[PDB]
Amino acid sequence: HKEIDGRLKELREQLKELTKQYEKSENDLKA
Amino acid sequence: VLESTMVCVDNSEYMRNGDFLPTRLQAQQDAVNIVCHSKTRSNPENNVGLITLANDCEVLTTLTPDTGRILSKLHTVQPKGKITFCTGIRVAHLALKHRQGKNHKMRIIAFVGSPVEDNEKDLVKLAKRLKKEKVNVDIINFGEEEVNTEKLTAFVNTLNGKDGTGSHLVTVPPGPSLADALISSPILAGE
Amino acid sequence: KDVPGFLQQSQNSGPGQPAVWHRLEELYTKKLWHQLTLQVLDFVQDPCFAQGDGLIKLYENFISEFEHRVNPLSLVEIILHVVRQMTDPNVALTFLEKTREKVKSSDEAVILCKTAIGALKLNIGDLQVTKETIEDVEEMLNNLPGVTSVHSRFYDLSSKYYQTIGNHASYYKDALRFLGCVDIKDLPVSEQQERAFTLGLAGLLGEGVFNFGELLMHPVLESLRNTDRQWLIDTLYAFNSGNVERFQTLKTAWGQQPDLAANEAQLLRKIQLLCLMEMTFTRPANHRQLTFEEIAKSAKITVNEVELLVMKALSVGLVKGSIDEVDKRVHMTWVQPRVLDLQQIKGMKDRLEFWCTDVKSMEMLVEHQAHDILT
Amino acid sequence: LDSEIKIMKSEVLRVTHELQAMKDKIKENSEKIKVNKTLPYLVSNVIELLDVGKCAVIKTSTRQTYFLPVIGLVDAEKLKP
Amino acid sequence: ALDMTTLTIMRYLPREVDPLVYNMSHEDPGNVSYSEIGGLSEQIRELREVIELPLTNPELFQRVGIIPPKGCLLYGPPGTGKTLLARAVASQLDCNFLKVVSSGESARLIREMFNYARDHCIIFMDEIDA
Amino acid sequence: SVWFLDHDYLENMYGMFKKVNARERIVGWYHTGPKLHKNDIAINELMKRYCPNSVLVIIDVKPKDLGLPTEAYISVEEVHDDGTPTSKTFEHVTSEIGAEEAEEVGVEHLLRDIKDTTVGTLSQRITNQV
Ligand SMILES: Nc1ncnc2c1ncn2[C@@H]1O[C@H](COP(=O)(O)OP(=O)(O)O)[C@@H](O)[C@H]1O
Repeated sequence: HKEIDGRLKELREQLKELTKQYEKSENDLKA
Repeated sequence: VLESTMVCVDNSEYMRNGDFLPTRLQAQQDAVNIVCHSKTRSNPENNVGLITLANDCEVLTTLTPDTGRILSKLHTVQPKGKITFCTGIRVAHLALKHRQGKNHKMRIIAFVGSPVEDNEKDLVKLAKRLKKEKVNVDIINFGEEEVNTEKLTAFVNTLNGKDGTGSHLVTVPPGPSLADALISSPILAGE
Repeated sequence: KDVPGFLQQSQNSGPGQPAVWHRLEELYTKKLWHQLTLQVLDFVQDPCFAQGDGLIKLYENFISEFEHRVNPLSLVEIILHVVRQMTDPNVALTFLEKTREKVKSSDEAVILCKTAIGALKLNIGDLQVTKETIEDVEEMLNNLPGVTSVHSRFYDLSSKYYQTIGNHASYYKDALRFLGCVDIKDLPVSEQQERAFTLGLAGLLGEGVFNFGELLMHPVLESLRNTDRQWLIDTLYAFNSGNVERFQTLKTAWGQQPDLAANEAQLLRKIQLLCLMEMTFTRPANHRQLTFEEIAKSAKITVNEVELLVMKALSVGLVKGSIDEVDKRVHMTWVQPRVLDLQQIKGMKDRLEFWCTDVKSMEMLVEHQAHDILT
Repeated sequence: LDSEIKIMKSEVLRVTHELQAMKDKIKENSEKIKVNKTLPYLVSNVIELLDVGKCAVIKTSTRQTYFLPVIGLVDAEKLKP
Repeated sequence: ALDMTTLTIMRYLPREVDPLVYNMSHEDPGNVSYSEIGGLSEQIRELREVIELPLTNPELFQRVGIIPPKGCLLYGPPGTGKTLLARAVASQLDCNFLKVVSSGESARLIREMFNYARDHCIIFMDEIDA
Repeated sequence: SVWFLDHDYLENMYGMFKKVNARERIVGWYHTGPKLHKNDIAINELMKRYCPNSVLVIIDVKPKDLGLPTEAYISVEEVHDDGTPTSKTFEHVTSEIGAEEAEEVGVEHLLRDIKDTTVGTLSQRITNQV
């Protein structure tokens, strides 16, 4: 299916972006 | 029917057995997903927790009204070690006692495909004790049936006593599909 | 398919094994893919495969069509079992490397494969590369949560490498760790009787190994007590309680062993050091002033080199203090602690008893005397 | 085949819920940050910027100087002196 | 960085570089090259008699140089090459320029200027006129 | 060998305590038992998921008179250089009682009635020796 590798890439990207978002968010809370 | 259930799951090495396509691990994952969803759809106020039976028992998720977290925490369960059924069941009973909502029936459905290496005497004693604390231990057998079927019959018969439909035994030597076997089973039928 | 065909053929064309093929192949058709993971071991360890390429044929065909889902560690173990009866080391290295490549997820499987390939390099020689792989696998073995037979295999590999390179002290340490990791009773009595003897020799000739205690109590030494080599236990006991007299008595034999006979001088120096250590430990702090005449009556030397012996002890770090050779005595203010015996601990118990009595008496005296001002 | 449907059904049902939880309690975290950034800020300079993470030596317009070991909500966009 | 409430020293910090640093003529580095001074070769050669001081110290030992001299006067008309004259020579020397302007407050400022400087090298105190 | 430590409750409380204060991350666990149990290793294994260096602290509610009420343990599992079979067991960790200043104020206020002098009076020094 077209969506297998596309979804894998989209996941990887979204997960890394949200994890960076949470690094900064919890850093801001602790700040 | 307000319900609090604990899904015990064997993750022993014998889950490396691949009779259930594609693997016993994926088959049990699908079966637990199906049963948890079935319990949740009926009276969403019901809550479900999950137990891992390994070299030492563990509780991955306590009684919660959500199912996605249970699915996510089970997905990473890999086959390792050996089953300790008695300790798993005792942990399940402890979790039931500690459940936040005291207005629920007490159920424990155990994916126990493995040769249960425990002593028959303490086995029947545990079953009777659970019957006394009013527990319903449903048991899904897929594996060493020839070995554990009599002991599972002892489980369920002792729990039921007379007319005690609470505890059930479902054995599936054939491996067409564990999920379909579970969905077309008495345990989920009443829900 | 080809694997079922080979299964059916060797149902009777295989070694011995009348119906175990029937059960193995019916399980394989059942597609369990793991229930026979134990039968494969239980049968391959049978005295049937010693020089048979049939084992390699079995491996190729069905282990290649079977390895996609197997306990990685058991898979590597059977890989080593197949390799043992393969006598083409140049191709065995590549075979083990491809087994590695096949098994990546199981960190422990990678550990064991690296250990096996290092063992093969050792068996063919290649000291530099075997040392390199030992270092690599050690540093990436000290990364797992606990201990296992993989640690056992690594410590055996390190012991063998240090034995071949001659580093007796490191061999002693690593072999002791290996015996700790592995179960003593599972090993054959022959394997014990040999490993214990090698440990005895390494400790007997090791640089910086003075703690022969812990070995007279390690149960691995429960293999020479009645054997025709209880002599070795006797000698090691003599060093533990330095008895140069008894060691000269036991000279009746170790002159037979070429290595010890060649390294006599090292043995004599080490035993003299241990004798001085144990003398200092026995002497209480009241009169720890050891004398040159005392050390002479101890390990046999005239009083013109007790000075050098004590210098060596202090420099190595066995004891601490000074040497007043004008008055011909040695002041010891320390000893390197070692492992002791039940009687050596009963003596400590008695000394404590005395110390407790004195402390209690002084406590009662002070409390009674100052009773009227205690807050 | 079956592996494709598996990775498009179970993987999806798990990962979508994981992202949903992350993107819901990110909503909670961002709401808390927004509540804690109540408007009445004190206009101030960034007179000096240091590293050890980064720091600040901000000059509050109340003719005062305050070292900040943690810069805070700002994006650390190089915050030139 | 004292604590806000208990006023306890929590950490030491690098010295503040206020605008009164560069304007104080506190530029340590800076060279271009030797060939930019087209003429003035004799003056360059003469000024390179101050290079003996650092490269060695025979001024100690047999003799004494009372801390041998700290450069020459560079007597110059309205302006010919003074700055660059010193620049090229010191660039050869590999030293660095602490140029100083002398154009009790100013006295103390310059005093502290070289007191900070010498702890670190050609000093080029100039602008004596007026 | 059967216990029901509540991981969900643990994480919820840890999150709310993070919200209240941030420079306080899970560093271990405590149980008010005078003696250990076979469950201590298992519960420390559970806690190591929330902290790599998870430390047990047994805080004895029964008040003794010679030592501190806290005993600290760190779970170390390593191949015994001894050469003996190795099992995942605890190892003692040096423990001490210290206080923030805002806790010292409260402690002193609570103990004001039964406090001792913060000076060596001869009777108290003799008593301390006893
Ligand atoms: N010999 C020379 N070769 C090239 N340029 C020169 C020479 N002498 C002076 N100049 C130019 O004239 C300027 C003189 O600057 P400076 O020496 O600082 O002032 P003053 O000449 O008044 O001492 C320099 O910037 C330089 O560009």
